[PDB]
Amino acid sequence: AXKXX
Amino acid sequence: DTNGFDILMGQFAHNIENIWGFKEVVIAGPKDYVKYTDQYQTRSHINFDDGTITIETIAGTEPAAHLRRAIIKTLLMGDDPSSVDLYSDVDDITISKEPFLYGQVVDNTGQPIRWEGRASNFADYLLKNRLKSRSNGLRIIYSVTINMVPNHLDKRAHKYLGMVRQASRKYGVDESLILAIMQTQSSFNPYAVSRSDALGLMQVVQHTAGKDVFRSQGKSGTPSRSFLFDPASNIDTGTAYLAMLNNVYLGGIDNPTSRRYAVITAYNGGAGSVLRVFSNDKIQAANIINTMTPGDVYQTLTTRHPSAESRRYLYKVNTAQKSYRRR
Ligand SMILES: *C(=O)[C@@H](C)O[C@@H]1[C@@H](NC(C)=O)[C@@H]2OC[C@@H](O2)[C@H]1O[C@@H]1O[C@H](CO)[C@@H](O)[C@H](O)[C@H]1NC(C)=O
Repeated sequence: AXKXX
Repeated sequence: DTNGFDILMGQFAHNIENIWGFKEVVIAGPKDYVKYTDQYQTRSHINFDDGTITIETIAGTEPAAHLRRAIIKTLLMGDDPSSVDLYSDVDDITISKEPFLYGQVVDNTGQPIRWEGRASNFADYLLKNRLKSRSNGLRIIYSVTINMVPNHLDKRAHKYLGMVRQASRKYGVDESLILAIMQTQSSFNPYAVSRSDALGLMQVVQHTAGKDVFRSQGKSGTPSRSFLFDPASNIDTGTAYLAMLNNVYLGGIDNPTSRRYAVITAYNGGAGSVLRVFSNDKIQAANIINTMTPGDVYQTLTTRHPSAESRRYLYKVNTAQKSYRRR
């Protein structure tokens, strides 16, 4: 649960 | 290149911050489709757990028209995880005769939406009758919210049942386990991406699990991003890792139900982290698990695994697997 880096 | 992706991701988050504010940065996640358009002024958010679609704009001029296009475009967007960049503001060409959301949302009439006219009329209703406002502290954000049908999750899981069925025959992994994992990992979201690089419906990390499955299947290297955003491939790869974790990594656990608990936790946190809960010596760890009851193994993992995620994971998959088990 919401990126990426 | 991963470094290129990490850079763009950094750039993407910053571009949202500048326009929306740090406290308004919403990014796509395993269970959340988020797409920015209009030079980041407009965003579309599908929350798959809660069954809601939220479309927002912070454009100072003609807010309603911005929402209108984002509403229509989201409702009719095609099922194409491979093509769309949820970390760009570029407006992908996505319209489809069979929209991804088709049957998962109904309009003001209670009708499913697969064409621009109904979508457009439904967008007017929402703008005229469900339009909300709130502030940044600096600017007004305008939004409409759409609730998905009550069984939106069953409908999504329906797309993949055949793929699960096959994967289950192919590897000897229960259909109910596979479903419980994809439902818990992604809520059947084909666009799923995590902060820790998990990709797709079953949320596969390329360099760990994806690599290991490729070894058993007699391949060298790594599953590609595009391979894992193909649902049948993703579901086949994820199911193989469950078979691999059971057979090879956690193979020294004798009680099959204990081993199932260990495999569910391991899928998420790695097989080593699961064994290390019991001992730093992988054999001695399995031997310790073998002197316990399955309920105790379950209880140990759900309360003493290092990671709060992996701990919560075991509980959530186990509960879910019950619901899929009958049939
Ligand atoms: C959000 O719903 C979930 C799916 O994502 C989890 C989550 N962790 C949390 C909330 O604590 C966070 O968001 C992306 C990742 O971290 C993700 O967990 C990762 O799930 C996969 C399973 O395919 C693991 O293999 C990853 O290693 C795991 N990340 C970890 C434990 O480093």
